[PDB]
This record gives sequence, structure tokens and C-alpha cells, in this order.
Amino acid sequence: SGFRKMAFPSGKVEGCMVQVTCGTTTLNGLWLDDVVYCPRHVICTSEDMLNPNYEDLLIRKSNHNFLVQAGNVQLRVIGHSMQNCVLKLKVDTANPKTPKYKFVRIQPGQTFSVLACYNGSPSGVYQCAMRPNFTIKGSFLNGSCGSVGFNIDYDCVSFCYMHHMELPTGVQAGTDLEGNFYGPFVDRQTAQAAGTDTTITVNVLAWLYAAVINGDRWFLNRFTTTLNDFNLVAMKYNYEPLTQDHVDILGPLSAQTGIAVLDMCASLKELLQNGMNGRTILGSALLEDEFTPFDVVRQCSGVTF
Amino acid sequence: SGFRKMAFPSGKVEGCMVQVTCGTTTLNGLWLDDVVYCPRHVICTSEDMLNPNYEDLLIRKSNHNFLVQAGNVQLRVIGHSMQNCVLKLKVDTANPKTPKYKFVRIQPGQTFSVLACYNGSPSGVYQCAMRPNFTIKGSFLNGSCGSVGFNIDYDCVSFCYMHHMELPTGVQAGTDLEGNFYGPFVDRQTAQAAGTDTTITVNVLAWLYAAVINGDRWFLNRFTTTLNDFNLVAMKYNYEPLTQDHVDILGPLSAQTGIAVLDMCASLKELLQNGMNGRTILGSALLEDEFTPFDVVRQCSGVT
Repeated sequence: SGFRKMAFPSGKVEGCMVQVTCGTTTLNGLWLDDVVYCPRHVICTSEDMLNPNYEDLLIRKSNHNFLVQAGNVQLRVIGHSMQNCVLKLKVDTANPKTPKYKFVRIQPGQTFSVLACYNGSPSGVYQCAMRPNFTIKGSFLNGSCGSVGFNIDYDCVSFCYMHHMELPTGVQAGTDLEGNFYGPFVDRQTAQAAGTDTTITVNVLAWLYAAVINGDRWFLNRFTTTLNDFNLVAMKYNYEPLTQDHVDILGPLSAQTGIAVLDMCASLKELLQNGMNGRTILGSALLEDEFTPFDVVRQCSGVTF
Repeated sequence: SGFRKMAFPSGKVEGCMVQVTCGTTTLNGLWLDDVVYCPRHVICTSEDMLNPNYEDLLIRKSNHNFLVQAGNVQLRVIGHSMQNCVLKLKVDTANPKTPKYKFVRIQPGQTFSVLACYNGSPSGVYQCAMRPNFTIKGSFLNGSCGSVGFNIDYDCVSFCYMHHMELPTGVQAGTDLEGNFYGPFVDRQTAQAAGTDTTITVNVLAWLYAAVINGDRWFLNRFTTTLNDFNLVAMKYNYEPLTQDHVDILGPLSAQTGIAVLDMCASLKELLQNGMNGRTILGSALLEDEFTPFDVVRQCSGVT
């Protein structure tokens, strides 16, 4: 028993992290086969970042402007190109540690592991959720850019995130590995509005089920509710509306615990309306929304890789 | 900016995890050089765990009774021995993925990363603290036994923990890599007293400094205090007494923030006495004590 925010083992990704330097700027790159992926803003100076014409800036750059380092080994850049907001640096050597991988665009409310790096060296690993407003509440200092997010499905590493920037509000924004930003954000140093950040309702419920499975059941009430009536209450507290798809996803957890989803919703309703009265659930004094139903199942069944 | 509970990259440890089987029992082992380390209770059945004579049980066993599997590769066991509560199985092949490593016995209140495994395969990774009462609040299912805890200092992996059991209270107990239990716990299925779990005061303070560094400053009051007077308040709320060594450790964070340690103590004093009034600090509604001062510095300076 016990329940923790848990990241995927990072070994397969560690072997793909490199250092990319262009001028003064140094950040992280992902080395898969004979290609290094990094944020395209590596080519910019602090001034350029205000209003960069990336096409024009990229034209001025040559292969020899890009210093790519894997540990102590220096890779030879034999070509460079731009796919949306990601730079693809072609190198002469294929990464022999390249794992079975895919690029996926993940949905808001889904989770992934982030391998935080600095100068191409892995620093740490932690589990993140893509917020409904397409930001991430991560931990990123200067030179953390190009650190990637991933899931591991059996043998396959599914890269889903690359960090590009911190917004003035102190949250992070990034792209998928095809270089399309999550949300409305762009890779320029201007004021960008993050939207209203709602709570991921389906995740909170999954966490409540995890609580029950681990013998934390104090919040279980006698009441039930309907989807409609629950969502009325959810809207008030800036919770994602709950759909039947969401209800369906929770089925396995419902079946394990013997607690119907709508009964759990009624428990959640009371917690939102009355608070926790200074109690905890799984050692937390607020409702956690960064565990998916699949995360809870994964942890409670003990799936390995 | 931003501040997260962060584990060390697990790659170097993943290459050392193996499956150890003895009879019906299967659990995890640590393969370093030509030696495999695992919990000695691998030799026990469910019945035996009530009151095991490990010496006697071990006598019945021979080298060939220990099945050691690394991925698909089966290792040949050429010797076995018992060191405290750990089994040391000598194998014919040195682990070619053996990193630079050390065995360390960590102090209560220090942190480490745990690589949770099942049947010798890595499942996940998370950051833990050794509680003052020598337990850990982890996440361990059946067959998670032998999963290890570690720190990484530049190139060197410092193994500090091996999981042995869950206590009836739902927390975990284990040993260092020489097989000595942290705290008073033993490897038998009996009721064992966990003891009062105090809060790691120096860690809470480090976290408060991290909060300030990330611009979360609402809890900063006008008051100050003394060590003695603070500790009087600490004792009341089951907080570890704060020492001058603790004060000294916080110096870099004090210097970065411009907030004297005793001023921070006074802020903490008010939070203990008045609560948080339903507010948060770094996205948490309670005081976090599983970040060391080193952890905070590591994250805020961006060490690899």
C-alpha cells in the first residue's frame, strides 16, 4: 500500500539528452536516430526574442554555428531545418541508445513524466499534468529549455512535450515533438494570456478511489447525485464538467472499490461545498488532480517496463 | 521558477535491478559487480514470516535454490551468505552496467529517490525522506521488496535503502545495503511500534526559503525569535528541535533571500500557532518537510 506521485523510469530518455549551443544560448536537445530536436529559439539572442523572424534568423545560421555535445562526445552537424517551433539538427552519427519511440500530441488533463536537464545532463524526474489551459506547473530554471515529457507504453517511449518557455505568471509552455505549441502560446518574449485554469475533475475522482483503495474512506458520504446536478456544483468551483466518457473511464476503479461513480461524485460535491475541515486525504490537505484513472490503476496493479 | 518534488534520474539504477526467486517467493535484487543483494526473507514462506530462524532456514538452501534473472539472462550463483538482514548472492558474471556506487547509512530527515520494481523490472521513481521515526511513507505492493533507495552525487550512485516490509500502520521499513534496519524494526511478521513521527523542522524552513525564492512571501511576518523560544513551540507541535548546525546549513538560503534564519523561524512559529487560514504555499495547504536544504539549493541552482 501507499500512494505517491510517481514518474516513469527515465533511463531510456537519459540516453537521448544532449547539449545544444548556438552563440551565448545553451539548452537541451533530444537525440533520436541521426536527428537532434530542440526549441528553435536557441538561434535567438535576448533582443531577438521580442519580435523574431525565425525564417530570416535561421537563414543567417550555418551548420558550424550549432555546437552539439553528448556527454564529452561532440556530434558533427551536417544539416539544419525548422518544423513549426522545433529545430531539427541532422548529425553524422545515429544515437545507438535510441529506444523504440513515438511522437504523440497528448490531451489536456493527461499526465506525463518530465526529465529536467541543464546543459544536456539529466538533473531530475517528476510527474506532470497538462493543465486544461495547456500550461504545465513544472520546475524549470535557465537552460532547462528542451527538456522533454514522455510516457512509456510497454516497450515504447511516447514523447509528448518539449519545454520552450516560462510565462510571466511563473508557469511553463511548450510544444509536442512536431513543434506545435500546446494552447495559444508562441515562442516570443511578449505578454501572453494563460486562460482560466480549471481543475481536472476526472483526475480528482480517480485520486479519491486511490484514497479508498489505500483505506482512506472518511469522505465517503451516504448521498448520491446526478451528472447534471454535480456539474452545476463543478462549474461554481472551476472544475471541468464531468462527461459520460469520464464516468466510463472510472468503471474499473468503481468495480474494484464497490463505489458507484455518482456516489463518489456526491462525496466530492460535499468536499467542494464544505471543504476538508483541516483533514487530509493521502497525506494532502487539498484535492489532487494530477493523477489520471490510468495512473491510479497502473500504481495499484504494479505495472512495470 | 516553479518548485516540484523531484527524483534523481533512475537510469544508472535500472541497469542493476534483477529478479531473485527462492521457492515460491520472488522479489527484487541489486546486481553490483559479481554480487546480488536482496532481502533475506526471500527464503521464507508466508508461515515462516511469523517467527523465522533465518540461520536454520538458510542452512536448507543451496546455491541452485536461488534463481537470479537479469532481463532474460540467467545468472549462475556460485556462493551465498547472510549479512545482517540482507542476502549476498555471488554470481559468475560481473554486471557490465555497474555504475560508480557507494553504500551509505543516511540520517533521519535526509531524502533519497526510490526506484519501485516488481519481478526485477522498474515500475516508477519518486522522492522520499527517512522519517525521524525511521519509517518511509512510500508506495510498495507485493513483490516490491528489494526495491532500493539512492542519491546521485555527480557520477556516483549512493545506495542508502532497501525495502523489506510494510508495517500494520501502512508505512514501510527497510535496511541499508549492509542489511541493518533503520529504526527498531525486524524482518518478522509481528506487531512493531513505529514511534511518534515528528516533523523535520530544518526541511520545512528550507521549503519556506524555496517559497520566498519563488515569490510566495505572504507568511513573512515582522517578528523574530530565539532558538530556545522557537524550540519550546516546536516541541508542542511535534517538530524536531532546531540546532545551530541546522541554522548553519540554511546559511546559503538565508544569504540569497536576505531573511535571517531566526526571522524565518518566527514566521514558522506563527504558521504553527495560527495555521495557514486555508491558504497555500507552493501549491500546498500544509507544511512540507521532505525537502532538505541541499534539495532546495540543488533545484534553485540547477545542478545536474
